[PDB]
Amino acid sequence: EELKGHKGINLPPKFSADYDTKLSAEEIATLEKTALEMNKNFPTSKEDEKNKDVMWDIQHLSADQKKELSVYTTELLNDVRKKLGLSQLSVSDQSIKFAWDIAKYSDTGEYMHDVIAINKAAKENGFKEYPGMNYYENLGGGYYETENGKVSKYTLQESIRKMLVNMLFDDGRLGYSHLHSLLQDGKTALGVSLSGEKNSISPKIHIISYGKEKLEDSSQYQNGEVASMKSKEELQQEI
Ligand SMILES: [Mg+2]
Repeated sequence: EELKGHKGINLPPKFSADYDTKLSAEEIATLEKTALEMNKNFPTSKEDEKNKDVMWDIQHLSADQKKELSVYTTELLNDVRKKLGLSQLSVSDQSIKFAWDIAKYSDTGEYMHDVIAINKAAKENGFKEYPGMNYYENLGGGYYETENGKVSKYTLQESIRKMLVNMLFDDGRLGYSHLHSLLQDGKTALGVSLSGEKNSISPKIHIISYGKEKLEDSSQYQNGEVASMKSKEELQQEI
């Protein structure tokens, strides 16, 4: 059924884009423990069991598979952003191409942001550069493995949701940079890409997001489509 398989992130009480400064130490601990518990199980439908035998080549994805990956991720994040009254994100050919350029240029041997790769991709896609800095990428490393460069669609969707849960509710050892970035107001676009050597215990998920103020003045912006799934609360309130 639709509800048992619904992959929406369950928000804890007192959640906000800046809970790390709004809440006390004791309330932060309680929020994070609650939220990680309430999101530990990847919600699975019979469609998801079949996705376990859909194998994706992370360095060979089709245009449709790239768009699916970005839409899946943007739906989950937009569900949280809409609850917090933040701007909703689009997926476009522009956001996908930018993300996959970052992935292609990123050093597969490197665990941290590849700022040279991000700025090179930015310049070629008409975005502003920030030499030595990264204001485009949230990176998840070590959430999955590539066998001959391949990984199931199920595994990628499972890893992406776990990555978002960890960035929204367990980001304190990284100073909440990912919490703040994923929930930054005024963002309008997201793309998701993947990188890694064929046989890697360290392939990556690149979440690329921005607003139109990151484009150079002359650069063409693509509105694309706002990714929106029905919320669990909307679905429950229908019944
Ligand atoms: Mg990161």
